[PDB]
Amino acid sequence: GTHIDLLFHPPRAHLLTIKETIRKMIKEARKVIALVMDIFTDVDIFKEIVEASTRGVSVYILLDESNFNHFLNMTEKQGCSVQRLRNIRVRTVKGQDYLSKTGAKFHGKMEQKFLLVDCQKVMYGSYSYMWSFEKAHLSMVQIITGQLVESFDEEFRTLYARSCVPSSF
Amino acid sequence: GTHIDLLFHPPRAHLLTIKETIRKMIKEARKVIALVMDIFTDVDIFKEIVEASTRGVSVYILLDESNFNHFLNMTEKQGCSVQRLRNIRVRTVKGQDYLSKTGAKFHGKMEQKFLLVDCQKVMYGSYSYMWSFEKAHLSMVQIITGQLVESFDEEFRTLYARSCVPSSF
Ligand SMILES: CCOC(=O)c1cn[nH]c1
Ligand SMILES: CCOC(=O)c1cn[nH]c1
Repeated sequence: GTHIDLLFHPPRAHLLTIKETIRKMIKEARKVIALVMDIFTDVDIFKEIVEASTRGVSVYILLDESNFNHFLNMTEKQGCSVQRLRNIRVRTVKGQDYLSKTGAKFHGKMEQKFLLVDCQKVMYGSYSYMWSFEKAHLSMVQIITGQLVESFDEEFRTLYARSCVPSSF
Repeated sequence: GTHIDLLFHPPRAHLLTIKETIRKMIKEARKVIALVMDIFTDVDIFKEIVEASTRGVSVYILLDESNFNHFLNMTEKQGCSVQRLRNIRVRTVKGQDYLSKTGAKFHGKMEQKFLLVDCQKVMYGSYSYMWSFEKAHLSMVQIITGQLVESFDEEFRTLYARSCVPSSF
């Protein structure tokens, strides 16, 4: 009982771009937005998220730990101290711990990208929220409704349990 | 009429790893394997593909253009001249053309990855065929059967039309 549509960038036969469909999904949020993302520097999508939070929507954002400073650098340039917005919680996720042949311990990355709105609709795919995905790259997403959404909801809760408050904060 | 299962790396509550499930799909192929991948340096998955082609399976591989020589280097260090395997065709795909800040002409990346076998089963997700995805990163894939598979078959044809013979050849 799952329906899935595809969208591409650059766009193919469909009316809206991937970025226009992201904005739509955020503006249609009534209760909760859950986002997992590797790099987030797109100002227009950030402005939609902040506008949702001001109307009372709870916003939970999980960013790859190694790329977090790109997000922070964006929010400060826009004159926003994001840590002051009580309806938004931003936390970081690490990849696996591993040991290099020089013996230093490192961690890798969270390679996972999805937007989950009101525990009811998902956009999943290879599009990251940065300028290079508008101008440079080819990407694709699924728009998902029905039973599969429940599995994205479980996985979000599992990453949220693992996630940490960012060290800058 | 689409069925979907999720798998994770590191693994969760499923018996097989992502890499074991990829090997299974390739071993189960009877007629054709279609792969789109950004970076391909895993020697064990390469060996399964070559074995399939020796069985008479037709193999079509689409690789991101910028990363192609990492693939070719791996096949050469394995003692294989991949150019001579008639049942495999390897071609490259480029992202969009664009102008940088300084006015230089560059192209972006194909950010797409999926495995399509016998026009009937797809593995789609964030796992790339390289060492870092086994040891360092968190990733996820979907295993897809039913009507949505037709949409992946159409997109593979469209990307195969766009694709080029690699410049390195
Ligand atoms: C972190 C609190 O939020 C959740 O766990 C969530 C949000 N939507 N579905 C699950
Ligand atoms: C001739 C290139 O191969 C395809 O178009 C294909 C393979 N499986 N589905 C479509």
